[PDB]
Amino acid sequence: QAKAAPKVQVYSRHPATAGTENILNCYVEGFHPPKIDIALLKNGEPMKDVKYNDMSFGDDWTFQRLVYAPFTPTKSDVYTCRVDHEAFTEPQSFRWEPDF
Amino acid sequence: EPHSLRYFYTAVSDPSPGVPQYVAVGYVDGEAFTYYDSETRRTEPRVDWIAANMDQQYWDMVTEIFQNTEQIYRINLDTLRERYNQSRGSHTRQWMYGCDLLEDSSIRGFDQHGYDGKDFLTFDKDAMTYTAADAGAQITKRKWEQEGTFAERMKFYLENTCIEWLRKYVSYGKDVLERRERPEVRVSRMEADKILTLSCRAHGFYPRPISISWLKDGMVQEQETQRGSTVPNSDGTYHVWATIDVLPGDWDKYQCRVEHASLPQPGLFSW
Amino acid sequence: GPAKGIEYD
Repeated sequence: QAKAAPKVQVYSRHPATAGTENILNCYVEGFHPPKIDIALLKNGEPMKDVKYNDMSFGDDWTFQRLVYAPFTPTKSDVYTCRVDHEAFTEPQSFRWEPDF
Repeated sequence: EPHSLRYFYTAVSDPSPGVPQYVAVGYVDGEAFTYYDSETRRTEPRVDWIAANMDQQYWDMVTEIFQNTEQIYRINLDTLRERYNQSRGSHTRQWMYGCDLLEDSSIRGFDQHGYDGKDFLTFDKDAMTYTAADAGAQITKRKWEQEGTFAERMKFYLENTCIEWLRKYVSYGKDVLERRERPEVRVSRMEADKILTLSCRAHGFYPRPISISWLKDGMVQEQETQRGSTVPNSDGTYHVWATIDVLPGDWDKYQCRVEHASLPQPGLFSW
Repeated sequence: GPAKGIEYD
């Protein structure tokens, strides 16, 4: 197979405010084959209530997926998106920058 | 006034979590509107305006086309594994096709096939012919173009049937597709050493096209600006960021400029 | 509406 490695962006639906409910987004694109594991983590633990939009692909055949979950960010909590794909040599973690 | 209808088919020999054996997703202007996979074996709406305008026989009609194509793509996976002399394992057969209706009412057609992540057959608009990527693909090119009528039936579909569908679809979705939503913009400072990084983030805008740039005393700083790709939110709006590194004592000179269909004049935003 | 009568590879 033509193995292509995902690129990842992690971002919030709205500009974030500590203590205010929001939605955490992890967008993963550019991967091939389609088999993939994408996890949203709060302090290293899988978050509750994670949703997944429809896998699509682009005209270089690589796939794209939005993963998203409600969250209420604080100053102390660390949110990451962890991506486990066979184009990587180990699972790759991507930290949400709060930008409060 | 640009419009598009697109279908994306993905068939795998090796289903996995979140990857059914066969998935067919339809899109109008880049937004999913119908979904089918081999696990449910039904076509579901993905936006309200298609569920409200289509009766049961539409959903039955597209469903049996997807079920039949599912069946054909399972045969394709066996055919292509043998043709390329591969071992059983991980294999992916993909098709993307559809039509565009442009500003000036001219139309465009897309018809392209992939196997195991690589070009297989690509329709070339100027040659009016599928481009085979390799000797394996040439066999199918011959089947479609010379030994039967399939290439001509696809041509007709792309140039006629696809357009007729696109016209119907835009008229049922006109309110959702031509809506406007304004970005919430924030400029943030990111951590760095002896250098001040400014990050401009635009949240929740629709439609997708956007210009986000950094100005210094009114002058674009394209050379020094890095910008991420536009990415979706869960509600069908979009998101983008742009950063610039600046001299700490120049902080007051920089504004993020956002030009968007939702904004009467381009917005300027400051740290 | 999708294309019908798809031919084998």
